[PDB]
Amino acid sequence: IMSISIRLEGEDDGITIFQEQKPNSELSCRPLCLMFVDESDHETLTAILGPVVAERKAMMESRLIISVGGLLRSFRFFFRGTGYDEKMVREMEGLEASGSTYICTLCDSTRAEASQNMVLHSITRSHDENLERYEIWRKNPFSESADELRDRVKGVSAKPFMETQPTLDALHCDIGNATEFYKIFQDEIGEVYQKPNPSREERRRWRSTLDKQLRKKMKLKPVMRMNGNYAR
Amino acid sequence: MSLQPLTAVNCGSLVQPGFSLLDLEGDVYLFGQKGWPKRSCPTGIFGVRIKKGELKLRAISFSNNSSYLPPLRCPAIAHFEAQDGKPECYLIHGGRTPNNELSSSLYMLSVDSRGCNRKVTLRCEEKELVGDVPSARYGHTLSVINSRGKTACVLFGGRSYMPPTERTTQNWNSVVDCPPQVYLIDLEFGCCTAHTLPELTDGQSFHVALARQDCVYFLGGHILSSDCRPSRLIRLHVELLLGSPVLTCTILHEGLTITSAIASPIGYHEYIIFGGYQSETQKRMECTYVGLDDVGVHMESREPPQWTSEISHSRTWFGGSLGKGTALVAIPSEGNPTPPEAYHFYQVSFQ
Amino acid sequence: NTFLSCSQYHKMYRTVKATSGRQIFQPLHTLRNAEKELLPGFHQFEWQPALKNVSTSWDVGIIDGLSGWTVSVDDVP
Ligand SMILES: [Zn+2]
Repeated sequence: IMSISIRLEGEDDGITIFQEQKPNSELSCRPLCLMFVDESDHETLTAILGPVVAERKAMMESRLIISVGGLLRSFRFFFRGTGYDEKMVREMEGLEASGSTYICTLCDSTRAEASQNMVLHSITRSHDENLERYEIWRKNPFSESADELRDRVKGVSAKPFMETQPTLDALHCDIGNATEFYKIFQDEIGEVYQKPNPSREERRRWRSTLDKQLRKKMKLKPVMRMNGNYAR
Repeated sequence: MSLQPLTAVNCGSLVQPGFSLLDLEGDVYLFGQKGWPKRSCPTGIFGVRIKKGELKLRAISFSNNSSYLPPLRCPAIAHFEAQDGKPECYLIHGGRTPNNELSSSLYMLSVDSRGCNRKVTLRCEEKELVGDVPSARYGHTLSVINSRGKTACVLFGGRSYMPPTERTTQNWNSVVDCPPQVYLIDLEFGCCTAHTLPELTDGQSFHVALARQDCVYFLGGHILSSDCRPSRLIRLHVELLLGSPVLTCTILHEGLTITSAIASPIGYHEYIIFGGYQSETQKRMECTYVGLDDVGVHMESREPPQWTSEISHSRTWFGGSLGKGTALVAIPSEGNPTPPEAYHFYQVSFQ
Repeated sequence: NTFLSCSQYHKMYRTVKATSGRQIFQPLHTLRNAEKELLPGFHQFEWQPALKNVSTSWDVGIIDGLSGWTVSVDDVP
């Protein structure tokens, strides 16, 4: 439960009443369904999680009527799917994963077009257009070849089954930039811009002096994988 | 009659328990894949090769004009024979997507060109159905008949989800047999008719259907309503005289307690029935031979090859027909740690 | 909030009760009866308009997720 705001009686907007003071805490995360399933098999995941999607979609319209504060009262809902990782965010939206040419879930630039232009971009991706472009991929009204049908839809292959806010996840972003800076530090200790093609030996060797340097200075032993606190 | 283990060299995690083998123009084509099309094959389809026991998978490629297909799980496969106009056709309809949903569209698949370097290209034309379309269902059957002399297609059987009034988030995953009415669909145009028959009390699912000379004989028929596996064999005889398709039926005494069978064509009309299962618990092991002619289907049990302790002791097992009295079967596999290749393979052969 | 097993809790209940009590903690079967206020499926509501393809009973507790799967072996299991 993120926020609760008020609408009656009009003219104005939503007046917030409650906004979560610590939304990132665990103590505020309510589980609904547990399965002994892997994320990978789409078959079993949709079989189980289907009724849930229909409820969300079926609940968006109606208004709730509850005995609260002594009175029956009416609520409306806005859902924001944001707690998904990108593996699953891209899986759940028909997109291809994850070293694909279309890197961005929000924009349409390829990898090449993302090293050229870093900043000028505009948000495009959502649910409904993804649906229609899947239509473009399935019906094929223009009788295009695969690579170009790939290009007309700009990466829309599989059918979205579920709507997720097109949003970025904070924590994994920190992890990615931290693994990049870790890999960059490994390269810089040695000379990567002098020698553009090193082997794995110098990579492990560069990693060894970095790890020794990290332990003597700052007192941080290495991790097999950089968890968030080590990235802090 | 023989069985041999085959080892799938690599890429065997994309085969799922429900899937199809279309044998057309030499090579046979795997269809239905685990998960959505990985960009390893944005199409979804494979050519299968069996060589010295090795199961090798290659990625087919569509034509430019073709619309692409999502992978149905248990559709109705119908072999439309080679004739005018565009031989030869495969009518695929309708299955369930890799996303658990039901696809009430009709796809037509054909061969296009080769090689250059042996490569074979396919093409899928989606065909409109005017009607009277049959509702999205799965487990049903589609068959091709030639009646004096126009070719038509007959569609019957198969489960479906609860109607979208009683569809309930508590009864979602429940299936109930869709009502038993036969759909007559023309290949072109998309005119689909619906007929009802009195002898057909209830619809079925997983009953293999056969068609010759515009007549169809239905085996097995696991009815989930009465939970019976009726061994009655059913027959229908239809004739298309413009503009009504008059259709009649008869019940026969004996057919068989089989559901989900693997029927391999060997002769012109001689079949070997591999069978999936006799009872809920106890799988079918014997092999049978089913000939059919103008008189009727003629039944004969064949010596089943001796199954390995592994394949005799499998909880469930499925497979399909590479055709021409040879078939390919797969077994869920247990191991620790999980291998993960879940499924073991046998090549079964007639004579 | 402490991962206390039911039996661990009863040992402690007997322990603190027998010694100088004036029991303070409550027994298990009153924890088990005063909880149904906290778990789902207890308070009444009504959705206006009626929810789509959702049953109207307002007391469903924990349901198993298969959701009426047609368990027969020959289909997907
Ligand atoms: Zn973007």
